[PDB]
Amino acid sequence: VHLTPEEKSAVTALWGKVNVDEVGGEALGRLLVVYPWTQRFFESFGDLSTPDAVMGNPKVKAHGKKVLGAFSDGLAHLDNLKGTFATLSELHCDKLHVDPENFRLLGNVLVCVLAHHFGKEFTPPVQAAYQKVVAGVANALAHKYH
Amino acid sequence: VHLTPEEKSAVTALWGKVNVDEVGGEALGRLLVVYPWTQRFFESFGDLSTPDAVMGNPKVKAHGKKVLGAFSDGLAHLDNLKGTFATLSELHCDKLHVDPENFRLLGNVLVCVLAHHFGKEFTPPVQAAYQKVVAGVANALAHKYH
Amino acid sequence: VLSPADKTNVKAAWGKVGAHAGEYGAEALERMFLSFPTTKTYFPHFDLSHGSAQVKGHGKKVADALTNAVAHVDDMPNALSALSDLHAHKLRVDPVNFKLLSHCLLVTLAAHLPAEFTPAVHASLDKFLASVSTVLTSKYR
Amino acid sequence: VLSPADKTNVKAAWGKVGAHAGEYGAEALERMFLSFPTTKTYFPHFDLSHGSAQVKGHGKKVADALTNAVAHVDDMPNALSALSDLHAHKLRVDPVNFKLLSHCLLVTLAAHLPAEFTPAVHASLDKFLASVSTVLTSKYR
Ligand code: HEM
Ligand code: HEM
Ligand code: HEM
Ligand code: HEM
Repeated sequence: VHLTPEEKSAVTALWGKVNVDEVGGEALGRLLVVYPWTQRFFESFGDLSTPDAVMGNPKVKAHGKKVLGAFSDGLAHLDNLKGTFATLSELHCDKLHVDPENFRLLGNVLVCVLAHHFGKEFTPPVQAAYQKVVAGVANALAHKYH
Repeated sequence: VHLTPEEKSAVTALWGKVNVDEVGGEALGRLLVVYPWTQRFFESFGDLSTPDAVMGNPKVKAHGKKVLGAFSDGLAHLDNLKGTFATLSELHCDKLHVDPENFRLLGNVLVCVLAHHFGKEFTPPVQAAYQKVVAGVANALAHKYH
Repeated sequence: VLSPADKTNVKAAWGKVGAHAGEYGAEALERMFLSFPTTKTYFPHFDLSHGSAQVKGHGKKVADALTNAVAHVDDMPNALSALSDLHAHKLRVDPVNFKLLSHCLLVTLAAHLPAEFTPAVHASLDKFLASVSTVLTSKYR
Repeated sequence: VLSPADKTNVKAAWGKVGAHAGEYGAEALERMFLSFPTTKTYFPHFDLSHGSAQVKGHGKKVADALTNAVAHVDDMPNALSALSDLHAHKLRVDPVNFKLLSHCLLVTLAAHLPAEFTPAVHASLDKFLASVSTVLTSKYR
């Protein structure tokens, strides 16, 4: 999306330090705990009654890594988020029936997790670039809904 | 704004029947009555304390006509809303300091007014077209904010 | 909070709806499904074609729930308790969707009640639907 | 509604904030102005440059109102009635903006309090900021 070069490169450099497996697990887990209604898509994952059960759930963890893996591969296509996520947008709509507002919630949770991990390094300008990224991904994921 | 040609003809068809002067005063007036916090921009307009004071205020009616006149003009440029509204976007941001959420609220109120005026003629499909149009105008008016 | 004047306006406007409630509920849903297609994600099991029986049936249910709230306007959290539980624990509809249905209900009332949908009434109905939405979303977390 | 566990969680987190409240308030504002530029429309009278003193001073006031809220967590409407009136009748900030500052405050807290910002505490803090927001916009209409 409308990303400044200093912004594009702030995103990229930070992302190179991210452990996708850990962040993925943490982002999805936090989504389920903070906004409990998002659990509606994951009844088959098992016990999600408490935060500890959610955060320790291996299916939550593995799904988080999958989701962030796809997000990660999308950061190499910032000039074409729409085409990169098109088939995923269709699947989310036609097969999974996921309200796109969930993509927005995950984005903001993701931004909180990055702040939690990187502390001082996640400065106000770095946040603003990631907010643009997460909204761009959300919008690309919702683009094929009908 | 992605509009099918049949959506574009419904929009234009209906708009042909609108008295922009009258619908402009009704829409602006209802915005200030339903969402009273929007009165923060109009303190020089005088008395806005009751619904009849707002709806019949000659300044509200004149301002409504001005807003809707510019909106009309945009309906002739649906393929270039951003360009059409660029100088107004700048003005609303830098001089008037208007939170763009106000444009979304006005759009929704305009849709209620159209429904009020046209009754059954404002069918679900026609509404749907108008919702894409008001969102597109709101988005264009917000596009120069920084 | 609803004011005495709000309550009067809502009872009056809903009074005129009368025995049209069901029809208006179904129309409000169709408007929502076409104007805001993401809302369709919550009804994958319905036939959503124009005039669908599932849509009419659901319209009546929504409409009856609103009629109940109006009948109990001074005690809505208790009158809607069961529905509040259902949305929070089973249906789990994202809160943003309530604003979308509310708007479509207002458009529907405007389209059918030209004499009664004055600025004051519009204002009170919008506040009323926001209060219903709040109650229905109150137990989400 | 805030559960007993939420209040405890919010009191503990805010307790560690301690003498940094004002610095965090200012930082949350800066993050909001940068991430969500439309919010700058409410502060056309401020110098919004990095480190300007108006943001600092304002960050202190916001942080102290939050401290007061945490201390009056069981009686919020009353403790914040004055700020509620101020926002509803003078400032008239659109309700959508409260969500934006709340998010930025959470990011600020996650940034400075890594051991305390557990998933359960993240949940409680988001509920708390939502309740504060609700209180501050309760008299708008
Ligand atoms: C960053 C945003 C997201 C991206 C990039 C992403 C990506 C993916 C991918 C790559 C898959 C695998 C699909 C396949 O096997 O072909 C998937 C599955 C799925 N996603 Fe997402 N996703 C996102 C957000 C969400 C959110 C927020 C939810 C709901 C809260 C959700 C619900 C699902 C569900 C229910 C599945 C199917 C899992 C299963 O097979 O049991 N997704 N997602
Ligand atoms: C469809 C969206 C809108 C359009 C097309 C529009 C258009 C216009 C136009 C053509 C002007 C006059 C410009 C000038 O004086 O040079 C104007 C002024 C103004 N607009 Fe907007 N407007 C819209 C929405 C709104 C909204 C929703 C609000 C606030 C609730 C707002 C607040 C104002 C204010 C305060 C002025 C200046 C009034 C004065 O002269 O004192 N506008 N607008
Ligand atoms: C004005 C606000 C609303 C009210 C009064 C309302 C009321 C109701 C009622 C009375 C039922 C039937 C439950 C029963 O069978 O006893 C229901 C079910 C349902 N509602 Fe809500 N609702 C509201 C908003 C929404 C929203 C915005 C959505 C999502 C877009 C939604 C999605 C559903 C779904 C999916 C069901 C289950 C339908 C089925 O499987 O038969 N509702 N609601
Ligand atoms: C967490 C929610 C918020 C709280 C607790 C809060 C608290 C406060 C406080 C304590 C004051 C100072 C009143 C005085 O000087 O005595 C104030 C003023 C103000 N607030 Fe709110 N605020 C919140 C959210 C917001 C939002 C989201 C905005 C708009 C983006 C906003 C805009 C303002 C403005 C423009 C002033 C006047 C500042 C000045 O002119 O000095 N506030 N707020």
